[PDB]
Amino acid sequence: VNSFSGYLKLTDNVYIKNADIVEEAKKVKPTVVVNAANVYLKHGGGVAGALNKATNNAMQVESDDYIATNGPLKVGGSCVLSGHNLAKHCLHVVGPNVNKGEDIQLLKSAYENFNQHEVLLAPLLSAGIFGADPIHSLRVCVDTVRTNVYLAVFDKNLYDKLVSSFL
Ligand SMILES: OC[C@H]1CN(c2ncnc3[nH]c4cc(F)ccc4c23)CC2(CCC2)O1
Repeated sequence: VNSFSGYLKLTDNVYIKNADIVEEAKKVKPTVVVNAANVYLKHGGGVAGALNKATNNAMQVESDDYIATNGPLKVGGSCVLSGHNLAKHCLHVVGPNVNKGEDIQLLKSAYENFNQHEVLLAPLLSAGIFGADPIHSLRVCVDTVRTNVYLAVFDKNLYDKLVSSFL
């Protein structure tokens, strides 16, 4: 039993809710919140900008030190950093950004990072300003992630389309 509330169950291990991931993280304090990161960990907008703003820019400060030491992530890759006031840990995952021309096949690799964590609160990778079809992202999630994932979808209209079209 865990503390996630109000989710619709899609499969054995995937759950979904119309929610603001920032507010959801603030209330649940999950072990892992996933950020929709880019390779430079520049958290300017979308989910990343919202999560970073909620940390009062501490996420960005930590991220800048990470990049200065380690260099950029790979598209499809991830790193574990602090969850600050939102979670124990933040798993920064880089899905492909269609608006930069990156290969959508890398979306499966991106979701594979979730399998290293037993339970996660996450957004749909490559959705929103990353330009992929969220219906496709949900399908890849369900077909790739085997650990327990709680998906937060900010847009109510999109949430209803994802549920109604789910096979
Ligand atoms: O940029 C659009 C991208 C963002 N995503 C999110 N998902 C879950 N929680 C979210 N909280 C936020 C707070 C923000 F200020 C900005 C974005 C989010 C967000 C999923 C979607 C939005 C509909 C599909 O796309």
